[PDB]
Amino acid sequence: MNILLFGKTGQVGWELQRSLAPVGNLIALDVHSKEFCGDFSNPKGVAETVRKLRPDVIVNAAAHTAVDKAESEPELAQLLNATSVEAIAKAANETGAWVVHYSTDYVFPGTGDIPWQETDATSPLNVYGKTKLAGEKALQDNCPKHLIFRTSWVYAGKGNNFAKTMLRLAKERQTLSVINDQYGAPTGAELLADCTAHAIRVALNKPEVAGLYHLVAGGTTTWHDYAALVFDEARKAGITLALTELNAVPTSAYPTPASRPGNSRLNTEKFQRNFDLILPQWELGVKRMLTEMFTTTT
Amino acid sequence: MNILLFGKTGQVGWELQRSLAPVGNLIALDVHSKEFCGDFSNPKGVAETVRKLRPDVIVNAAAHTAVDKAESEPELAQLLNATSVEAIAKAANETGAWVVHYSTDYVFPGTGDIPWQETDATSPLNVYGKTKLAGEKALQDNCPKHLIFRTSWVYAGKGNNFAKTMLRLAKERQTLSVINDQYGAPTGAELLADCTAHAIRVALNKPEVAGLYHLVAGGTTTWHDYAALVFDEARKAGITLALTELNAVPTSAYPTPASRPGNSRLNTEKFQRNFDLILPQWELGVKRMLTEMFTTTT
Ligand SMILES: [Mg+2]
Repeated sequence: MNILLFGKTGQVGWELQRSLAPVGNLIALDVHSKEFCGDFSNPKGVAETVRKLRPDVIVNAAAHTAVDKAESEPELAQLLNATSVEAIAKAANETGAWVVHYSTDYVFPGTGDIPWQETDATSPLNVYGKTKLAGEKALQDNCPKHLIFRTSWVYAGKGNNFAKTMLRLAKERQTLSVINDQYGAPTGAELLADCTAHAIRVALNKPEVAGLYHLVAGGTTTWHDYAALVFDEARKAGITLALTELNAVPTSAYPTPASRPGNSRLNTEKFQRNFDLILPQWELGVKRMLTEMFTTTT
Repeated sequence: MNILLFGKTGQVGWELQRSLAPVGNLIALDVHSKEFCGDFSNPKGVAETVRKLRPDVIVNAAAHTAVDKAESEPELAQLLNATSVEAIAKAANETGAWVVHYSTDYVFPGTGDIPWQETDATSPLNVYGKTKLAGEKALQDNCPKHLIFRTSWVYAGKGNNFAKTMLRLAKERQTLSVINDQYGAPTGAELLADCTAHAIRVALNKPEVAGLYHLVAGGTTTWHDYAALVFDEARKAGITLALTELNAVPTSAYPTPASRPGNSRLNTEKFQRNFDLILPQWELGVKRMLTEMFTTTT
């Protein structure tokens, strides 16, 4: 089988370059692909690239992911999260290709306690969540062979992440201010990429599994408890932290243009039973990525 | 499904901790496991641990892997590569568990040009290759639900590897001496771990796939051409190298106690058709691990 991956240098993309490699012949693109077009600002471009290669499977890990930035540029966000997705869907549905696509919990509003299911209604609180919804509906309406994985709080050890940004603060600052009222499960690019690889191989043999899935590491936490785990782990690894007091705070006190939900929790029972896969507790992934970060030599 | 992984902190083990995580409930052990025994010097210990947990799948990534050291300590090598493998096989075959086990091209002699198949005769040139053979025969004779993956020239980005060791030399030294007559395909722990995850899920639904497989990245190279690629890549990343002349050399000129083969090439058609998987060219894996090594920030 031939597989076409867009967004190869993103967090999830970099891990997909790895996970998809034994699944089939991988062509990995991004915006700077010279010999092929991987720029989602050119929907007809990405559409065309899809016709030029005829993949059995298209994995889209490209997206406009700057939530706040999206509010100011909802046209550019629409083009990346919706238009190009529709374009690639229509083109995919020509050869009967599968399309794997990543989406978000920002598709939902906010109601603490309750984890959202795929059978829940959607009302996006911000542009990013809105344009992503438009993309999944566009995929849903143009291509029956689809897998939509809604995820949240994504991190990877390659490049910038919450842990890193927070660790930079804990090295240089004395006291820190971090939210304790937004709830979710940090989900590793490792987990996303590997689940994707298994899900593809199920799908090719059981097309009935097509549809919408919630896909996140198990458990639930807040940015504050997430950060306390990062600091705890960094202390156990011999990283000294200027930080001596960790303070919890409400969301509102500090500006974010785009409304971020307080309840990002997702129920993932659907994914678990249809692919026969396990979704490990969120900490495992984060601890592993922290160990990799702290065990660098040269 | 429950999965039991021994050797979790080795090169392949560390990647298996990741790849096996969504496949089933993972219990990952190594020698220093306190609350469970993962020490292959205690064959009855590892046997017992296997009875205590009753896994559906046992993945053994533990082994005595110091080739030269093995010659001097063939008793310790025998205990780790053979005895404990037999012990875990017998214990596995009690509950009908699968056993995944890693082996080596050191099982074969040396005859340039020709890639070895699973239907080839074996005559191990050294103790490591000899004790590993004894382990695969012991697994083969005690446990019908087995997957043996013979691999070679294994590297990972976590911890020490050929690339790293060679890069350390190219930073500090002016001229280098490296073999150009031993042939094989460097195989990433990423590839081994991911193929293992897919192979397990095939095996559980088609037990007919049980058996011996050759499993290595595609293509073929020598340590010299491997090193020239590492240096080439390091030059393209802005790593300055004291090195200005790269010289090829025969194996013999410099001591290795244990005989290393000149022909480590392996034919992997068997694995490819039975699992419906791709085994990408060796360079891809190495370039990726080099990029990860060179793109470290803090
Ligand atoms: Mg990795």
